[PDB]
Amino acid sequence: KNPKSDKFKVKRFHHIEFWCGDATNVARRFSWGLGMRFSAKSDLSTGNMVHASYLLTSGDLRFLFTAPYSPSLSAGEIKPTTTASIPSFDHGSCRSFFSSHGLGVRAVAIEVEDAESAFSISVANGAIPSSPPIVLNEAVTIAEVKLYGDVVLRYVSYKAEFLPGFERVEDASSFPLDYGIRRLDHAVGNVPELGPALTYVAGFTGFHQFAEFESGLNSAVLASNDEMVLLPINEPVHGTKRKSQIQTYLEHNEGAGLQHLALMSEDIFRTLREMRKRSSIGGFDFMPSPPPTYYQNLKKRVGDVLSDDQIKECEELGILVDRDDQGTLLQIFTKPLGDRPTIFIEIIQRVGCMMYQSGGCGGFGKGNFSELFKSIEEYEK
Amino acid sequence: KNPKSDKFKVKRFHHIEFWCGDATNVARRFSWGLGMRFSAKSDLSTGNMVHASYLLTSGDLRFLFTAPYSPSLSAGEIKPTTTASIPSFDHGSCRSFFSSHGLGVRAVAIEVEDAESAFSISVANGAIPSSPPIVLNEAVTIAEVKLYGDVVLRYVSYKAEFLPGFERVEDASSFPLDYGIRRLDHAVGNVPELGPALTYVAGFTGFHQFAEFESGLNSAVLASNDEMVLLPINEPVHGTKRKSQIQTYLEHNEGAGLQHLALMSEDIFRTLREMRKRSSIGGFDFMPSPPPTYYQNLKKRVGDVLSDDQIKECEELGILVDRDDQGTLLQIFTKPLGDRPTIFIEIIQRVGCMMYQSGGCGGFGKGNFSELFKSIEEYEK
Ligand SMILES: Cc1c(C(=O)c2c[nH]n(C)c2=O)ccc2nnn(Cc3ccc(F)cc3)c(=O)c12
Ligand SMILES: Cc1c(C(=O)c2c[nH]n(C)c2=O)ccc2nnn(Cc3ccc(F)cc3)c(=O)c12
Ligand SMILES: [Co+2]
Ligand SMILES: [Co+2]
Repeated sequence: KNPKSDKFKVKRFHHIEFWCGDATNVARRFSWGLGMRFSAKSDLSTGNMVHASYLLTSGDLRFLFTAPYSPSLSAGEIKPTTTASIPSFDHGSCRSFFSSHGLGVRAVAIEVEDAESAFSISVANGAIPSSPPIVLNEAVTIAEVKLYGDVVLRYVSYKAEFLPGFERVEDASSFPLDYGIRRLDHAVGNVPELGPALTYVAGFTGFHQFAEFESGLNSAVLASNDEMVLLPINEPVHGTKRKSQIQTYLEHNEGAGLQHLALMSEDIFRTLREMRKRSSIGGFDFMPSPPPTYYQNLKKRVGDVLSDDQIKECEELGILVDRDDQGTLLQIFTKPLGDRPTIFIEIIQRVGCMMYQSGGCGGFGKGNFSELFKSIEEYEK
Repeated sequence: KNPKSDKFKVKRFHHIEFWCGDATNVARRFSWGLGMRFSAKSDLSTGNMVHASYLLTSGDLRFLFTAPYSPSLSAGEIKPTTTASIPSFDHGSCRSFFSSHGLGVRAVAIEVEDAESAFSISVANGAIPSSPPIVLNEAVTIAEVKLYGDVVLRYVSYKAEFLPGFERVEDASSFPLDYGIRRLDHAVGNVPELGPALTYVAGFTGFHQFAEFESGLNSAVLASNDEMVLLPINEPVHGTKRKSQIQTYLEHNEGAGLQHLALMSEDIFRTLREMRKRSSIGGFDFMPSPPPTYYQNLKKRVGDVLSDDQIKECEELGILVDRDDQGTLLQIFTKPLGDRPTIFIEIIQRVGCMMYQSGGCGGFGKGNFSELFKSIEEYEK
């Protein structure tokens, strides 16, 4: 059931912004590890005395990395005279965010028809304002409301490349890496209490609950009208024998925040081959692979969807598989992206639900919790 | 003239420690960009609830990257019960350092015969204490005094791998990169006033002035008895037509600090080929190359030391050349390592002064300032 209750017109995920202490080093690491090209910048060389911001792209996926300069460089400015390209930026907020959470996502940005309208309707419907709508060079409007913890939902709308004041990166400095990643599929938050989090976010967006089918979590997924903006939220389950990874997140993150970003690949086998080649030379590590029992049991569950060789290719790469009543999902998870056991990345590819592919085809892999347990115990004996 | 006036026995540069906001991403970027292997760690997985520290090595060169965890993880500890592997570490100091300076060097560490003695004699001779001597697992002693700005000189001495509490990194996670870098040759500080800086440091070390031969700087080099520990210091020259890069450093760094690290290569041609291959895929960029006039003028200055082909190989790679009365120096400079125009890296190789090679053979390239100016103007007309 999809009531299509969005309170304003939502298009697609637009970008994810990481708040960093040094944007250069994080961006260069992510670029190599994920095969994303350097495509725009806003920094000292473009007249920005406030923050350094570097944009990586792969397909439609946009990762923005931002860090503050010394406030002394801009101590003469006021908001009307600012050289910041992102007017919501604040030195104190950024430093407090990074010192509290370490490296993580500050903004989940979605493109909307009208960011001022989206902001107004949101706040009229309970959203906590974070940064009021601001029109950039009479061309782009940006506005921010609180999502959870210190994460904001950012609304971007265009009259009519990234943002005004960003410069396209010279192609000598821009190497065309590409491991097959194409867009953001979903962005997942961890909170202490799922109920109030859902009530708040669904309250100001009109996003609806996306229908699903002792693992440490309860979860629910909020979705836009065409279910292409997908925002799952987790809460921990306490008392379990094994400590909830959601609770570990909250402890090491100092509270709520973004847990993982799921990046859609047009060829998950190529993506994972390329990423795994680079794991030990500056890229990303992957969680320990499932035992071969898991892949033996894959014939009985998706043998009509994947060939024996395609299943073999999953086993070499550690890929996980789950299935809905409508589609099949291939997924795998990185180890945490930084020092803390907090944010990680999921790579996914969806098979089915062709109409274009409908959003969320195959679900989010909730069955792989059960299946991982079974396979692990099976392998032991 | 070398009076050999060291006030305590100094051996070699031991390591350089960067204070980071996320140690993982900086270390992975540096590892790929410089061809340094991951060789030890101290972090949550080793019982350290205080800081994440990752060690990269290439030959004898040791780069340490450290970042704080949430203070809540260790809020029950006291210094007698600390899980930190570096007892001088302080959350507040680290966060204040990184927010003030961005990514940069916190500690220049030298190995000495007796770190407690080195600390005591230093402080008796004007050194400002930073962290008192502490014996780690009855095997290693560490002590710190202020060097300049928020940079410390760290004394390490061994009774008898890195430090106690660090674990050797599993070889699956440890890819044996190597682009030819072998040791730290010198570490250079920028200060507002050279005179008082030199008087202070030479005062508590007994290090002597290493003899040299409108560029923005005055400088002088302090050296240990065998001149293998080399600590140049710069001050800006004001009023010039072109703004002093030393003054730009001080402004963007919020005061004094480490300007560059010079890393000796056993094969600078291989190092620069390997580093330049990776510049646009996660590694380091290099300063713009000299005009071909510079390389035309190289025959007249070092034609007895480098063949025509070896000079051609310098031109392809942008390498600079200078000469002493005793040796020849090959050098090149990276662009800044992070967001701010502050710290950078120099790659060097020295030819001559064989006895082992004596420290500082060939000087530090001060003549390349003059020669760059001449060559640039020559190329124009
Ligand atoms: C993250 C994830 C998803 C996922 O992406 C979503 C689930 N619900 N929604 C809305 C999602 O987007 C699906 C299946 C999974 N199966 N096993 N594991 C292993 C594991 C690693 C560390 C730890 F501490 C505990 C367990 C996963 O992490 C896992
Ligand atoms: C850093 C350096 C050294 C060096 O390493 C040392 C000099 N004295 N001592 C003790 C050293 O260790 C030697 C020769 C050089 N020749 N040209 N340039 C170009 C330049 C880049 C940016 C800017 F803003 C201004 C000018 C250098 O940077 C350069
Ligand atoms: Co997911
Ligand atoms: Co130098």
